[PDB]
Order: sequence, then structure tokens, then C-alpha cells
Amino acid sequence: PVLFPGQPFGQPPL
Amino acid sequence: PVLFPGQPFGQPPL
Amino acid sequence: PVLFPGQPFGQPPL
Amino acid sequence: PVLFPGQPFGQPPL
Amino acid sequence: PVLFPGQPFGQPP
Amino acid sequence: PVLFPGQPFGQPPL
Amino acid sequence: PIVQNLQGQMVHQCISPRTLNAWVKVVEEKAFSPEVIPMFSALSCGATPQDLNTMLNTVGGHQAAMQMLKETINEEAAEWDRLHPPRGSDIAGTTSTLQEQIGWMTHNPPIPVGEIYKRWIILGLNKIVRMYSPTSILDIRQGPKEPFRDYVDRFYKTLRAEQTETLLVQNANPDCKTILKALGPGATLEEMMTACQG
Amino acid sequence: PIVQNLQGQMVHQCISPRTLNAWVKVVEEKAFSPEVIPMFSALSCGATPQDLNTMLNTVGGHQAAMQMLKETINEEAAEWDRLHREPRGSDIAGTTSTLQEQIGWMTHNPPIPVGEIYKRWIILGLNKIVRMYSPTSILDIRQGPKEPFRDYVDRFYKTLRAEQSQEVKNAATETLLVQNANPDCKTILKALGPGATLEEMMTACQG
Amino acid sequence: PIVQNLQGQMVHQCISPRTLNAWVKVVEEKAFSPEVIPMFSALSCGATPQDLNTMLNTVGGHQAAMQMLKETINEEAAEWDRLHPVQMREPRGSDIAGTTSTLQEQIGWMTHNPPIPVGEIYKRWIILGLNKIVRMYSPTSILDIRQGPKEPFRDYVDRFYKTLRAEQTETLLVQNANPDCKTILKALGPGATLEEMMTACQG
Amino acid sequence: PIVQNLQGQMVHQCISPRTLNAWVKVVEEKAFSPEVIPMFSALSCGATPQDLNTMLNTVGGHQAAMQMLKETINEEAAEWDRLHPVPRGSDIAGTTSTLQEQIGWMTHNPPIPVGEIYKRWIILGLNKIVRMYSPTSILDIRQGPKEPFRDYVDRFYKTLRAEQASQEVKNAATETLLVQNANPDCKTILKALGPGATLEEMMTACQG
Amino acid sequence: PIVQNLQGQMVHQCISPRTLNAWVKVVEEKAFSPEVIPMFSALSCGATPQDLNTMLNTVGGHQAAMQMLKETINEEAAEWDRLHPPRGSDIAGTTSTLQEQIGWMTHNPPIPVGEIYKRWIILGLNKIVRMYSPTSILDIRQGPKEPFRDYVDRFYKTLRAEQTETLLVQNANPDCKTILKALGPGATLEEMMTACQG
Amino acid sequence: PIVQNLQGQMVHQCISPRTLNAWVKVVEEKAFSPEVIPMFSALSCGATPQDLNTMLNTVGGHQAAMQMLKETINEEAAEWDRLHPMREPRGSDIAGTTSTLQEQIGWMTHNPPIPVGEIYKRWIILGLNKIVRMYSPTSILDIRQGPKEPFRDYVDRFYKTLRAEQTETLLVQNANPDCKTILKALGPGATLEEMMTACQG
Repeated sequence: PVLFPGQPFGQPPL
Repeated sequence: PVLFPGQPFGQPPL
Repeated sequence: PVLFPGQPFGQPPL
Repeated sequence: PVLFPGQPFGQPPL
Repeated sequence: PVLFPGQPFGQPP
Repeated sequence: PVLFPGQPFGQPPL
Repeated sequence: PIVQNLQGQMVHQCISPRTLNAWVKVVEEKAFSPEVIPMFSALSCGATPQDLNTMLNTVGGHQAAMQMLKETINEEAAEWDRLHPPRGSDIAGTTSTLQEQIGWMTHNPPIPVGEIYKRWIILGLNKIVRMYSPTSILDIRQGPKEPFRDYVDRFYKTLRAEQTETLLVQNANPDCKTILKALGPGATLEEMMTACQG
Repeated sequence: PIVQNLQGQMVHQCISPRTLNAWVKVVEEKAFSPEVIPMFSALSCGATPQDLNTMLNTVGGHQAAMQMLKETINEEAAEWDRLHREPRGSDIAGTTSTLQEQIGWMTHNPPIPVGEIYKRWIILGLNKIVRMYSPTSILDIRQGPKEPFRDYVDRFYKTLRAEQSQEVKNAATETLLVQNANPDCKTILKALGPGATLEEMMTACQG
Repeated sequence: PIVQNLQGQMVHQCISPRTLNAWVKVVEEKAFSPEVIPMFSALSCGATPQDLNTMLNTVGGHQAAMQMLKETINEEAAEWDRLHPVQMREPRGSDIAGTTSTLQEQIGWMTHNPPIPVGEIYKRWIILGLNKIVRMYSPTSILDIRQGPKEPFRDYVDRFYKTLRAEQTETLLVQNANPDCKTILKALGPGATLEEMMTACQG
Repeated sequence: PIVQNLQGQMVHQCISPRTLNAWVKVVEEKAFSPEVIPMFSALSCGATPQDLNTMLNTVGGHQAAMQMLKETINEEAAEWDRLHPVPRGSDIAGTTSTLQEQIGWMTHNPPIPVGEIYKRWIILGLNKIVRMYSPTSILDIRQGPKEPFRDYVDRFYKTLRAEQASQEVKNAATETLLVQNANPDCKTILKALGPGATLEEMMTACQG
Repeated sequence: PIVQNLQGQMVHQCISPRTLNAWVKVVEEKAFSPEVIPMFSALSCGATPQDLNTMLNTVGGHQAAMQMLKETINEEAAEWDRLHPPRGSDIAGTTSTLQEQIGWMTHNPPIPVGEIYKRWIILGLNKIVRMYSPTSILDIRQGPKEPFRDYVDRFYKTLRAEQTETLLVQNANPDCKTILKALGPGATLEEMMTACQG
Repeated sequence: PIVQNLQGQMVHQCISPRTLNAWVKVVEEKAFSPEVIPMFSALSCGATPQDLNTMLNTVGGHQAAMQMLKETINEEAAEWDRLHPMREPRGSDIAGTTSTLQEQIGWMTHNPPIPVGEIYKRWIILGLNKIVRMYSPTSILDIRQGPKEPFRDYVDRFYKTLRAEQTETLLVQNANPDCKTILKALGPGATLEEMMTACQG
């Protein structure tokens, strides 16, 4: 998914 | 008159 | 009618 | 004088 | 001095 | 280091 | 709203925080006193139908009034649809987009859908002020030791919410009533209030 | 109101939330003290008749005053009609004129400043209300037994400001201020004589 | 956000302290009442996806709601990717959310001709997620709203349509009124306006 | 006031609600403390005579002071008329001049800054008022038994500012009167430090 | 900061009173809660190193936190010097002038020393948020009469400051836990919260 | 102050009501805490000597500090006149007592410029630092951790004091027995994060 639980909004993954 | 008792300011007549 | 009871102002129909 | 007592500041005479 | 004791800031001599 | 304790952020050295 | 700029062109701007807050706070503080309507009109200056809906939707509570307002908008929208076979729902902002709204407003000749919709909203707000007016003009009478100035304030304040020659003088207390009738008809309010001062 | 821009052209602007609120709050706090009028005038700088009507209409309460204000506007509108698109008295008051027409007259060359003419009527009405709402007459202002002269003079010119003729107010000031002072200060001020400045008078009655 | 200027050109501006504080305070005071959403939409006028994320991140607390909001975004982003598979590159769901796109690309799409309003698309998802949260956090059901013994009709109607707004009329409003008013409302008959109903149950 | 714009031209603007309120509130809160004058000067930056009159007319109360201020303007206007026999004194004060004439004079080349001249008269009158209304004399400022030196010095120079006597008197008051009126504990320490010590050194010495 | 204008050019502006005050107040009120960081990032939009230093210097108190922030800047500044033989001190704004900072930022190609220095600061602030986080995720457990909504709020609030599938349901109270496990795995938080409402 | 416009030119602007109020209020509220100085520098951005004088003159109260500030300005001005015996500005010209607004703008907008506003601000900030030094109530030696005071709160009071007065040995030595024992048991060269984490529980 785009946003994992706990990480901020607009957080770049990896 | 231009303004009657009760009606607001800038109120058109009739 | 344009606006129905409960729904916000400027709510599209259907 | 320019300003008589009681008259607002900048008020014209006559 | 530029400013003597008690004189406003920017006060000329 | 760049910053020392009890000094402002951006204090120039020497 | 749609306003001018440095180049001298009608362009869309976002409704500001100041304007949003000002409208929320006036409704919170004054509820629906007569003066809330002229403040709404001023704060919705150059407003698009979207902006008007935004201002109304930001109101928390008073949903009885907001529901009455919706029913007024419907009546006026239906009347527009009758007279114009931009529909009524487009002026209300339900079936129209911001781009279309700006299109009509900045057209030559323009069709000010913002002003037409505001006219409907103000017409609805006037009914709500009528409803929420606590006292009738007939019930406003000068107290025993009430000054004439305070009485006249209560008279015209009440008259404003409901909406003079005979009713004002006749509902004054004995001491003032004698002086006002002694002054005679066709006297100005200034002359009346100067008379019932001491 | 109508104001200039970057290009240097007289263009209409919407009345700001700051100005609207400022006017509402000054009337709420100060009611109709003399100083409310110059604030009204300043806050309505470059205003159209519509803006003036907006400002007056936003006032909640004080409807006795607002009614007196309507009656003054009627008299001035009637007077204008008697002495005089060409604007009528009702057009200046903003009842029978649109924003388009008001901007037309105000930005015309030569301009007919209907905003300023209508402000003149409103200010003239507000002055009458300040007169009315003034509690004390200048004749009733007298220095107390142990009242400082500074406080007495404050009351005198505050009252005089609300009472408002120039020929009278000068005659009032010259004779009435000294005459209504207490015995001790009165002797000193008469000893100091006519043509003495207020600074000299207040310094003389300090101790 | 992206706005016009003196020259009449769509340019990026930094989000203002007024807009930042306004959004923080409205959440602190109104939590998630129905009227919070139109305030968010207005305060996020012309916003980039970055700006939308900034606004959401500035909210302290309410992390149950923000998590529910994150899950709604994932569903709408997944639906976007399905309907839009694979000048500048065409935006994915994560690009609209502002996780895999830069500010320059966001400005690029929004000011393109024809434009792709990623800010408005992303806002649509957020507002859809906020509506669900307003649904959840609604304390009372419409069935439980009933006029009290000495409660005025005006105050009752306020509570009715306040609860109805958060949940989302003809029969339920009159039926849950108290005996004295109920008799008057039914006596007025069907198809009567709310104004007529409230005027009837005033005294 | 008259200010610059995007094009770089001197044009008239209306006085802002912020400025109007700021001036009303400062007078309400500070009356005629010395610091009111520089606030007036700043808030009236680029002001026309009309704008200066607007600001003064917005002051409710303090009418003794405003009357004293009127008389100062009269004295300065009469002097202007004496030195300039042909803008009259009344034109600078904004009574006999219109806004268009005031903008004319101020934006002329070479300019005649009637706003700045009138402000000079107003500030000269406000200074007289500040002197009048100063409550305490410098001779009456003396350190309390348990009053910190910092607080004592504050009261001394606050009072010295409002009295605003000649520079010779201010220099003389600071040199001898400050130390002489300090309490015994600190006084002993200050005289031990010797003459020509800076205020920083004096205040650091009497901290504990 | 450095921002655009009417002519469409990057130019230096003085940091506003609004921005200054906004940052001082959010620190005074929220201390170092997680949400303080994104507010800092936003208020420092387009900020120069000088502007970033100004914002940090205006913070009264919290000098423990600010010292930890300095030590982080030193570490990142030392690391920059290692990888780049603009120095670390120039990015931090100690050895560089405003003219040089604007020079690098408005260069083509640009070296955004403001954004690099902000990255160090935000990295340091995250460490402070870590430190000042009171509770661990393992200690968050649903109370006896605590609504599930309130429990979930505490869970993810703690999770946010620290930095799910098993720990959230396992630490819930008996009544809700039975319902949540009965719903099964892969259930959305909306479904979980709706299930434990009554 | 002197700032840019649409045309990209340095032009004089009046000091704003917001800036005038902000500076008065920050001095009323924060007196002379360390953080007042950076606020002053930010509020006086691009200021002329005139504008700085206005900001200082709007301060009611704190006249001990303002007098100290005058003496500092004198010392810096006298040093400028010694090192500096287009007409270049004297010390009084930088302080704005003997220079007009025209002349101040003249120096600041010249090519090459002589930034009399920034030089005068330097003297003022230098004087304000001495005042913050003075108005610091506690010495660094007297800051010691209480019996039940958390280590976080102790470190806050330590560096707050240190900031106003202006570390390795004095911070650990003045801590309470329980934390001191742990801090020395972590060893020298440890970061403040590691020290605070150690004395948390």
C-alpha cells in the first residue's frame, strides 16, 4: 500500500 | 423620505 | 428540490 | 490662532 | 560620547 | 565542531 | 471570491482564514441578530456559490436555521427554474463546478450567480431573524424608572427584527407620554428624546 | 472602498474583515463618545455609499441613535434634491443606486464623490447623537473642593467637545473655565490674567 | 498552495502561518464535527499534495482517525492505480498522495495544460476519509433524539438536524416531539414547512 | 499616509485599521509616558497633516493635554507665519489645506514635507505634556531597604527620562545622585569601585 | 526565506513576525510532541540557514533539547566534511554570510543549503521526540471502562513517537478482544472500531 | 527598513505596526531572556539606524538596560572613530544622532555599500548580550540537581543558565548521587542523549 501504519503522511518508502 | 423607520440603510423603496 | 434535509450545502444530487 | 479651544484637530475655520 | 546619560536614541548634539 | 555549548546557533568562530 | 488584481483583471482567489473565522465567530457570538445578515453580505463580497456554501457549511449548530435556509433556497431555485427554462441547482452550487461559476461571473455580459445565490441566502436569513425575534413590538413598553433612551433602543431593536408614529408615544410611561403629546405630531425623534431626558 | 493599485488606477475593493470588525468593536466599547466619529471617518476612507450602509447596518443595538441618523440623512437628502447620469439624494444614500453607478460617479472626470457627500451627512448625524448622548452640560462642570485642576480641565474640555459653535466655545473657554474653578485656584488664574496659556494655568494651580 | 499573482500566473507559495494555525485550532476545538470538513477544504484551497500532508501531519492526537484516514487513502490510491495503469510522467496513486512525488512534479501536474489536479484528487480522498470518521465519531443516533418535557422545540430541532448531519425526516421529527407540540404539528397537516412547524410550537 | 508602490511612485494610502487601533490602545494603556511619543512618530510614518489630525482626534479623554497640544501648534504656526511671509501655518496644521494640496506639497520637487513639519510641532507639544505629567522628581528616587539595585536604577532612569532636564543636569544627576541615593550595603561597594566605572560594573557589583 | 515575486524571480525576504511568533508559541504549547516537527518544516518553508538559526535561537528554555540538537548538527556537519573534501559550517550558517547562502540556493544548478541544514535539524528534532516520549508501545493496554476509540488513539500516538498487527488486539480488554478475534485477520481499523463501539 | 520591491530595487519602507507591537510585547513579556536578542535581530531585518532607534525608544521601562546599552554604543562608536579617523560615516553617523535618513539610505544603498544599519545593529546586539549576562539571576556554579528532580529538568536549568552567562565536568559533578553514579558509570565522551537516557528511570 501507499501508507504503512505509523509512518507519517507523505512518507517516502524504502 | 429616503429611509423609513425600521428598514435598514441602503434599502430600496417599494 | 436542490438541497435535501441532512446533506451539506452544494452537495451534488443522486 | 489656527486652533480655537474645543474645535477638533484639522477642522477648517469659517 | 555619542549618547550622554538619559538622552534619547538618535538625539542630536 | 561547528556549535559550542551555551552559544547561539550560527555563532562564528574565533 | 472573484476580485481584481494589479493587472486589472477579474481572477479567482481562495477564501481567506480571516474571512472564514470572522463568519464562524459572528454566528457563535450573535447567533441570528439582525446585524448578522449585513456582516454575512460584507464577508461574502465577490463570493462564488462555492464560497457561499463553504461559509454556510462551516457553521456548527443552528441546524434548525440551516434547514430553514435550505427550504428557502429550494423555493427560490424552483422559481428560477420556472422563469428560466444556468439552472437553479447551478446557482446553488450543487450541479455546477467552480470553473463554470467563474465562467458565468466573469462573462460579458456577466451572470452573477454569486449575487443571485446570496440574494436567496439573505432572503432565507431574514426569515430566520423573524423567527428568532423574542419580543413583539406591541409588548415593548417603557418601564416606571426606565430612561426614554433605553426604551427607544428596545423599541427600534425589536422593530428591526420584526420587519412607529402612534405606537412609540402611546407605549411610553405617564410622565413622558404627557410631554410627547404636548410637543405634538410631526416632531423628530431628537426632539422627542430631548423632551423626555430630565 | 475605492482605492489605487500597482498600476495607479482607482479600483473597487471589498471591505476588509479587519475594517468591519474594527467598526463593530469601537461602537461596542465606546458607544457614541466624541472620538467614535473620527474613527468612523478613518475606517470609511475611500468608502462607497454601499460600504457606509454596510458599516452602519453591522451595528447591533443603539437603534435609537441609528433612527436619529436616518432622519438626519432624510433631511440632507431632501436638501440635496432641492438644490439639485445625475445623482439624486436617494442615489447618494445608496437606496436607489447600484455599486456600478456609485463607482461611476466616484471615478468620473470630473468626479462626483457620492461616498464623501454621504459621509458628510452621516458624520453630521453622528454629531447630533454625540450631542444628545452627552450627559453633562458645560455650565454644570465645576471644580470640586479637593479635585486637582488637571482632572477638572479634563472634564471641562471633554464636556465641551461633546457639546460642540466656535464663537460660543471660545467665549465659554475664556470666561467659563476660570469662573467655574474653586476659590483657591480661581484667585491664582485671575492673578495670572487673560491671555495666559493652559500650560501656565495648570502649572499655577498644581500645588 | 498554487495561486495567481499580479502578472496572472499560477505560482507556488509557502503555506501561511495563518492557515497552519487555523487548521490546528479547528481540530483542537471541534475535533471531528461535521463542520470541520468544509473548513479543511477551504483552508486547503489550491493546496498541493505536500501541503495536504503538512496539514494532516500538524494534527497532534486523534491518531485513531488519522490511521482510518491512511487506510481510506490506500483504498482510493489502489483504485486509482487499477483505473490508470502503465509532457511528464503519468501520476500513480502514491504520486497523488505525495509519498513518491516531489514538489516540482506536483506543481508540474497542477499547472500543466491540460492540468492534472493531483491536489484536488488527493483532497477528494481525504474528505471521503474524513466523512467516514465523522460517521464513526457521531455520539448519538437519530432514533434516540426525542424532545424533553420542558425543552423548547427550537432546541429539539437543533439537536435533531445536528445528529442527522453527522449520521449521513418527514415522519421521525414529528413523532419524537413531546405530546403538546406533537398534537399541534399533526393538526397542521403534512407538507408544512419547518418554519410553520417551529412557529406553531413556540408558545 | 504617502508611501511607495510596485512601480516606485509616491501615492496616497488610507490610514490602516491596525495603525488607528495601535495609536488608540497605546494612549489608553500608557497615557503620556515618554515612550508614547516615539510610538506616535513611528505609527505616523509618512503621514499627511490630515492623518496626523485623524490620529489626534481619535484620542478619547486626555483633553487637558490635547488642549495644551493645540496651543503649542498655535505657537509654532504663528512662528512659521512670521518667518514665512509668502504654505501658511494653518495649511501645515491641516485646517485651511485640502488633502490634494497636502499631497501636492509633500510630493513636489523640491518637496515641502508639511506632514513632517506638523509632526515636529506635535512631538514638541507632546514632550511638554510628558514633562507636565511626570509624577516623581529625580531627588525623590532612593533605593529601598530590600529593593534590588537593578529595580532601583530602572526607577531612576525612568524618572530621569520623564523629567527631561538639560544634558548638564542629567549628567550631574547620574554622576552624583544615583550613588548617593543607593542603600548603605550597595553604596559602600559602589564608592569602593571608584569613579568612572560603567553602569554594567556598578550593577554587577551590587547584584548579590 | 527565499521566495518568488510578481516578476517570477527568487528573492530574499525578511522572516515575518507571524512566522517567528507561530514557532515560539507552538514550542511553548506543544513542547516536543511529534506534530511540532512538521509545523517547524512548514514554518521554515524556503528558509535560509540564517532563518533556521533565527527560529532555533528564538526558543526560550528547552536548552537540554537544544544542546542535543547542536550535537546532532555537529555530527551531520562533520559527516558532510568527510563526504565533501560549501563546508559543514557554511551549511549550518556559522562561517557563511547571507549573500553566500542566497548564492548557493539561487545558483544554477542550486545547492539548497537551507534544505540540507533543515534535514539535519529535523533529524535532531526526531531524536528529541524519541527521548521525550514517555510511554512504550508495550505498556499501552485498554482499560476496564475505556472506549476502544480512546485506546486506539493512545496506541498510535505512542507508536508515532516511538518510531501493530498482533499487539493492538492482544492488549485490548476481554470483551473487545473476543469480538476483534471473531472478526478475523485482515480487518480494517474502521471495521474493528465499529465492532467494539457498543 | 530598506527592502526589495516588484521592480527589484532597494527602497525605504516605514516600520510596520506589527513589528512595532511585536518588539514592545516581547520586551514586556520576556524582559531580557537570551531569546529576546534573536527576536530583535529578526524584527529589525534591513533596518536603518533610525528604525533601530525607534525600536529602542518605544521600550517603556528597563531604563537601566537602555542606559547600559547607550554606554556600549558609545564604546563601539569611539572605537570606530579611532579606526576610521564618498564621505565615510562617523560613529555618531552610524548611531543615527548626526545622520539624516537620506544619508543613512545613501550609505546602505551605495555600491559598494556601507551597511550602517547592520554595523549599528552589531553594537546594539553586543550591548544586549551584556544586559542578558547581567539580568541572568543564577550563576552556573549554583545549578545543582535536587533530591527528586528529574535529570531532564536539571539539564534544562543548567544550559539555560549557561546560555545567559555566555560543561564537561560541572554538569556531572552537580548532579544528585543516584544519577551522578550512573553518569560516571557511562564514562567520558558520552553524548547528552546517552546521559539523559541513562538517568531516565
